[PDB]
Amino acid sequence: MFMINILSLIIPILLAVAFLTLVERKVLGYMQLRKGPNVVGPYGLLQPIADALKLFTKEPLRPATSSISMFIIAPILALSLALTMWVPLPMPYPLINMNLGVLFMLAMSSLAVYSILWSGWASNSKYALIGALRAVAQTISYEVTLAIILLSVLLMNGSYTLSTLITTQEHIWMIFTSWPLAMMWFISTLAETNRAPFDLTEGESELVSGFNVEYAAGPFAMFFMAEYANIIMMNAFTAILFLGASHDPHTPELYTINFVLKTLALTITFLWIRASYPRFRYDQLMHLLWKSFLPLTLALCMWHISLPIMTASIPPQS
Amino acid sequence: MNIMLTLLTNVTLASLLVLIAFWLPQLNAYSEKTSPYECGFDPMGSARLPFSMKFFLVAITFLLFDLEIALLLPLPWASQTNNLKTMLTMALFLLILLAASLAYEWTQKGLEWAE
Amino acid sequence: MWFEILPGIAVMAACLFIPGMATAHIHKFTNGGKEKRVAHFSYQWNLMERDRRISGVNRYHVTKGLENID
Amino acid sequence: SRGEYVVAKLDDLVNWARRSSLWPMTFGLACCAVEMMHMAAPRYDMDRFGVVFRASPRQSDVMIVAGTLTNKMAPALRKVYDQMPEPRYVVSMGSCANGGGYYHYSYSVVRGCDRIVPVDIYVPGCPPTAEALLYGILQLQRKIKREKRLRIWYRR
Amino acid sequence: ELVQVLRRGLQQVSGHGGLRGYLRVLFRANDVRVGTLVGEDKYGNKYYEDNKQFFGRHRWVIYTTEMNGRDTFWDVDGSMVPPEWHRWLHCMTDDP
Amino acid sequence: TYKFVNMREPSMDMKSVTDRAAQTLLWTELVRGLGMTLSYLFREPATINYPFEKGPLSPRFRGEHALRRYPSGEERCIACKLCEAVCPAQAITIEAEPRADGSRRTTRYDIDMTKCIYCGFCQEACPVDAIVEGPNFEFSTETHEELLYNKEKLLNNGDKWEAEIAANIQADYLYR
Amino acid sequence: HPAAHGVLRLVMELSGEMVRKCDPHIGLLHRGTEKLIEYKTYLQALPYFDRLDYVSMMCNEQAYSLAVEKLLNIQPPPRAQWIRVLFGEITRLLNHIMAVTTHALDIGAMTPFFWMFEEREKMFEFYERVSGARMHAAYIRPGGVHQDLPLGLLDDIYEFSKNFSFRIDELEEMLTNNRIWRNRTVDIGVVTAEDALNYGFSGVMLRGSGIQWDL
Ligand SMILES: CCCCCCCCCCCCCCCCC[C@@H](O)O[C@H](CO[C@H](O)CCCCCCCCCCCCCCC)COP(=O)(O)OCC[N+](C)(C)C
Ligand SMILES: CCCCCCCCCCCCCCCCC[C@@H](O)O[C@H](CO[C@H](O)CCCCCCCCCCCCCCC)COP(=O)(O)OCC[N+](C)(C)C
Ligand SMILES: CCCCCCCC/C=C\CCCCCCCC(=O)O[C@H](COC(=O)CCCCCCC/C=C/CCCCCCCC)COP(=O)(O)OCCN
Ligand SMILES: CCCCCCCCCCC1=C(C)C(=O)C(OC)=C(OC)C1=O
Ligand code: SF4
Ligand code: SF4
Ligand code: SF4
Repeated sequence: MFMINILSLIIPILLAVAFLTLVERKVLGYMQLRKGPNVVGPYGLLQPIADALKLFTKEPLRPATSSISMFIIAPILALSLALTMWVPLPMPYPLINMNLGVLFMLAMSSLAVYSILWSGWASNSKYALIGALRAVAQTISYEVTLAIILLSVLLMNGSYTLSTLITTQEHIWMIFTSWPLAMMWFISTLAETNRAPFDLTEGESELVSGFNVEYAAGPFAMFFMAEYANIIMMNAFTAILFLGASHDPHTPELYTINFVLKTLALTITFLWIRASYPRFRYDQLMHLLWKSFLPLTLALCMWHISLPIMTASIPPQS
Repeated sequence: MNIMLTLLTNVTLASLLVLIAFWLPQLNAYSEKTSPYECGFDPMGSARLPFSMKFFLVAITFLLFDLEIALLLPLPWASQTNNLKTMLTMALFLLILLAASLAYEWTQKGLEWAE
Repeated sequence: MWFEILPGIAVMAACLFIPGMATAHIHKFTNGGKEKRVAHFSYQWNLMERDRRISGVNRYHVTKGLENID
Repeated sequence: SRGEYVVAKLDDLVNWARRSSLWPMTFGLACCAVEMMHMAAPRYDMDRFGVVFRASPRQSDVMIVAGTLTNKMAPALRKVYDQMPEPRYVVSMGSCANGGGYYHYSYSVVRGCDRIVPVDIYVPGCPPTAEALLYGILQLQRKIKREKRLRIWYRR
Repeated sequence: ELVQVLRRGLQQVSGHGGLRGYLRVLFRANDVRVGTLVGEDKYGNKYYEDNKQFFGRHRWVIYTTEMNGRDTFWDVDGSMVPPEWHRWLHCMTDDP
Repeated sequence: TYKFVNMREPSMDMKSVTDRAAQTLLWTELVRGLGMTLSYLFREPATINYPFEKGPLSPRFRGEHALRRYPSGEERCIACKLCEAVCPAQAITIEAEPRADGSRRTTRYDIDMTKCIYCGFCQEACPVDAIVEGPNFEFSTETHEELLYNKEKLLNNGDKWEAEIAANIQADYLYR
Repeated sequence: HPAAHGVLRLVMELSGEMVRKCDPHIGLLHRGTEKLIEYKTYLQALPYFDRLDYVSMMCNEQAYSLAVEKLLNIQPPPRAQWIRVLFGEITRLLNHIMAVTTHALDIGAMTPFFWMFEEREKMFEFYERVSGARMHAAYIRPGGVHQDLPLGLLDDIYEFSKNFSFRIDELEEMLTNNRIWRNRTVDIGVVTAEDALNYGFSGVMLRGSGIQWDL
């Protein structure tokens, strides 16, 4: 009965991911004075299915100079981690109830970068190597600021348990207490998921395709699935962290609907941002994260440590 | 036990997808199709040649700044102690030293990439 | 249209409805219909183990009330 | 026969999938490419048909030869064609790619890209209008729809 | 004005000859607009116009399902338009 | 007479400094860009429903070539070979002889459509309006050989498109 | 390469991602046009200049026509000259739209390209209405233009021109004050006036360095 729950978690996420691509194509089209897919099925509803079937019936190729083991391993790691990172999310109940869900999510995020790194290295191509090194630089840019922002925000929660975030935001959204950090956190997510304006690991206009230039058909589709799943997952995490839906223990579907709508709003905001802005230079991203985000993050961490002691508002559950 | 089952299920699904992608379609592999890609032409050198890092000093500093995260994560539990003054002093002191490290590297041109 | 973007979005929303809802229902189906117990600390686990031991059917969620003190 | 019906339905499904999702390589040579850029423009919106440009040859399905092919460029075109995984299609767009066109008698121009790669559709014009190119892609979709790979395999 | 657009949608549903006509036009042309009929071909193509649409969408053709020898319920193309309606449809003239 | 594009100095009063600091900290111009995209989202798209809707053209449009006839059905071409001489791409090949009734007519009239640049110089050079560029543009083929037009193909094109060709010429001939 | 315009082979020596040397290899679109011109008459040679710079067609037509008219010692009639200048400015609008939007696409702002290519489509309609070709008009010839303007063309040009300014305003709202755009463009590829003069530059590549020169 637990396997049924695992499947009911993972399959709808993939279905959601497939449809997310259709939505982005349409949203991008209408923001660009066009329509997007509206021919394959009504309103392009069959377009993701056609894309998946085309990708999984095409010939995959092994580069002659590539390292086969790592080349095959990297997409499996990417997709498996993208699927795994959904299990502690309370919606309003988690599939896996952890005492430390935030730290688990951080560790799995840190492990997810190695799919990009090993695909770029094992491709044995110059553009893939450039993309992998850009991924290294991106992680060095965002990691510490992201972690300290998480710590500062969770100082108001009292623990690292995700479900407690529902109780913390019972009467007011946490954003109203931490709207500055939230903005930075949002930007960090954009850097964490390699999304525009920080789409540097792929960098289509500069590196052709970056780390996944040598990948074709099914492994490439798996990389795409993992990236879009990570986008949806991080927006869901942001919605849980900063926009707390009211939970009724006898009517959890209300919480589920609220949470899903907030997550969809955040994802559409991601697509909007992609439609609106140019691309950073990957040294400018590091300078932004280390010379602007880090000092404010440290000062706000100091302030958020001092604040509950000052006002006698320390949360329970040591 | 449940987390092990979930991890096994996810890895199995990904591996099965890879197996389907590699065994279902028709494969026609020849030397020109599998050659490395450099947009029209044969690469001059190897991709295994050294690739210079212009942000090496920031990369090293990231190692030291990554352990401040370890030191600062138990703060929610540390906030529950009776002697809040000592805990607050130590946390503020640790963050102040981190900020001083950042300032020292910033003023010594340590955040500028090598030319 | 712009409302022609809505159908696909709706599909996505429906998909995102499935996991959490499913979890809730499953949590009710395997826990007597009453919101699967949370044990973050060893005291809660001890309470669950005592409940299972005194249930008489090796199931913690079978609750014994004042009718069991004869 | 049950097997013939099954392979026919599977052929239908795979052909629909392959023609409803056609990803041409980001690849243009000359003035014709400008008209290709007008086929992705809002008025025609090729993305509404499921047609998306992808830079990597490994992730592309169609070669549109939009422009003159010189002798200096022919090895690169053949290389990035060979690096396309199969099934792959080539659309020759414009007089220069079709047969040389205005530079047919030059010392440095390949007299038609079909000397280098096999061609599925020839789109006439100098340049063909974006609407004419869209007609060419739709004709290629119909041609892909006429494929019977699994029926041929079953009848072997 | 939401009820107005909803009523316009229902009118588009009712003006295509029922739900079956609405579905036929949706899955044949990816469009459910209703315009004044201009004429018909000897091959079966129906030509509609709507002067309230912007230049480019103000004239269109619903293709026939059966041309010279082939079934064109799904396989339609612009080359099926005869020259006279070709001149009308491409706005080289203002007269059908 | 000229102007400068990047020669303005920002004011240094406290109000301007605070406005710029709030711009830096709260990202107002980025929000302006987002607002521009959102405004475009609710506009009507410019896409047409091809192939059911077609882009506008002109009577002067240069498309597929055709050979015309007189109202009696006699061919307009007289094998003067002006189109062949003027063709910038040498796409026209012509051979002629006296007909069985002594008329001056072609025996070969080929146009290489993969050599043609579709410039319309041939229909300018023609003194009898025999060769024209028609309005058709949707004639993509599946083989190269199908685009090598001989006299029969061009005469068929003329017989097939004459109704539209004559109307276009009637609309245009007072500008020529 | 998406940034190589299809026919540029830039051989770059790099230290990390820092560029140590750029060696452009060109000729992947060398068709021997200048040798082909020697076998054509002047009118036959005219359509090559359409395909020289296929973003600014009528401007190359005008340059060739002016050269031939100077050699012939003749004068185009005034209405032909006014039509030439009008369509040359329309062509400048087309070229600058293409340049700015493809530049922004290369940096990463892909949205203004779609907004401005509808305007490009409308000017292509103007080209087709005046000559029957969307790009390669061959309209400007030594001696004047091939045909007179059709009735109603001026009104449509006025309708387009009275609204093009708001499209420019929207593009400027997207790019000009954006801090990402300035971070990507400010102080990048700086060239001095003396170096620009000595290296043979012209046009904006001169006027960006403060040189007051317009032909
Ligand atoms: C979505 C997640 C769920 C998926 C669930 C299904 C998972 C599927 C996993 C992969 C299967 C998909 C591949 C499609 C069919 C498999 C065909 C292949 O794997 O086996 C063939 C079998 O070939 C074998 O080498 C010969 C068969 C003999 C070996 C079998 C051992 C036992 C059989 C002895 C006979 C007695 C019966 C015993 C069993 C009861 C090899 O064909 P090959 O040409 O190389 O590769 C190209 C395949 N093409 C043609 C389809 C493109
Ligand atoms: C469950 C996971 C495993 C399977 C994964 C894939 C799931 C199945 C894929 C979903 C199938 C839906 C696709 C059907 C869409 C057809 C729509 C219609 O357009 O097709 C028409 C006719 O249909 C096609 O001829 C055939 C497509 C139908 C496929 C046959 C059904 C086979 C299903 C078997 C599924 C088994 C999966 C594997 C099991 C192991 C042809 O019209 P077309 O020319 O395009 O359009 C012209 C454009 N116009 C309209 C604007 C003018
Ligand atoms: C009484 C005590 C109270 C405590 C104090 C509270 C007051 C705090 C006042 C300051 C708050 C500022 C918060 C913002 C933090 C960073 C802002 C910043 O300055 O960063 C910018 C840059 O920041 C950016 O521009 C971001 C770029 C990425 C853009 C991606 C899309 C933008 C997002 C749009 C919507 C944002 C929504 C966020 C919240 C979503 C909800 C979770 C610096 O970069 P430059 O301008 O180039 O100058 C550097 C050299 N001086
Ligand atoms: C995604 C928006 C439309 C992009 C279309 C990609 C077309 C690729 C052709 C390559 C090319 C580019 C990029 C290009 O910019 C250009 O102008 C100089 C060409 O000459 C006409 C080209 O051939
Ligand atoms: S066919 Fe004409 S428009 Fe196309 S590339 Fe050749 S010269 Fe340019
Ligand atoms: S249109 Fe021009 S190139 Fe074509 S046949 Fe006529 S004169 Fe020759
Ligand atoms: S088509 Fe006209 S110009 Fe050409 S040979 Fe015939 S009559 Fe002379």
